[PDB]
This record gives sequence, structure tokens and C-alpha cells, in this order.
Amino acid sequence: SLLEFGKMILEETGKLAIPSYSSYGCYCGWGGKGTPKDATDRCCFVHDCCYGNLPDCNPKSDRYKYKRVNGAIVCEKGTSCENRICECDKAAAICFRQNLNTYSKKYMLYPDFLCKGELKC
Ligand SMILES: C[C@]12C[C@H](O)[C@H]3[C@@H](CCC4=CC(=O)CC[C@@]43C)[C@@H]1CC[C@@H]2C(=O)CO
Repeated sequence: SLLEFGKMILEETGKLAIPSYSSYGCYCGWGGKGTPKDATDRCCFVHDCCYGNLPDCNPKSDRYKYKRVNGAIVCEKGTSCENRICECDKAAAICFRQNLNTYSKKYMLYPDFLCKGELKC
């Protein structure tokens, strides 16, 4: 679920998901169109694609369980949807973490009309 993803992001990165990632670039949060701005946005693009791979799943509302093994995120057994959503969210949180070094506040609240360019999942 969205609140769980938010917590996973905070855990990984130290940033609150709202506002650091909820409106970032062309793909994070509501939004996704055009060319991603940066690596972090590309995380969102791939995450968007990841959710798109699951049209009869509801990742905002569906709660999954995960644990930590070494500080590593380990998705735990639920429904097939929950398992898959968990893996999507886990990847995105790790990707944010991997790309904190190029996170740019200038992409927060990024204007929709600057998102043109195209990209197939
Ligand atoms: C889902 C995200 C996690 C997080 O918890 C946010 C969400 C945006 C909307 C939202 C509404 C809430 O009241 C709870 C948090 C949450 C539902 C965030 C946008 C950034 C992050 C994403 O990157 C999605 O692209």
C-alpha cells in the first residue's frame, strides 16, 4: 500500500516520501510521461512500469508484509499481488537509495508540460 511504500522509502533513504518523492520529475507519484530527468526519476519510471505489469493489482490499497534480513528488505509471502507489489516497491526504495548521490530538489514539483520525450517500459 501507499503508506507502506512511504515507510520503506523513509527507512531506505532518511527522506519522507511526501514531499521528497511524491512529485519528483516526470514519473514519480501521479504523472508519468516523457523523458525521466535523472536517475531517481528513472526509479519512478521503472516503478511505474512495475505497477503497470500488474493491471489486476491495487498497489495503493493492497498491504503486503516485509521484513529485514541484514537491513535487506525481504518480501514475505502474501497474495500473488502483494508479493509482486512488494517486489516493485522494494526495487524502487533501493533505487532511490542507490541514487541519493544525484537526488536534486529542483525536480520536486516538476512541471507536467516539461515531460515530453517518450519511453516504452
Ligand atoms: C507513493 C509515494 C509513497 C507515499 O506513501 C505517498 C505517495 C503520494 C501520495 C500519498 C498519500 C498519503 O497520504 C500517504 C503517502 C502517499 C500515499 C508517494 C509519492 C511518492 C512515493 C512514490 O514515489 C510513488 O511514485
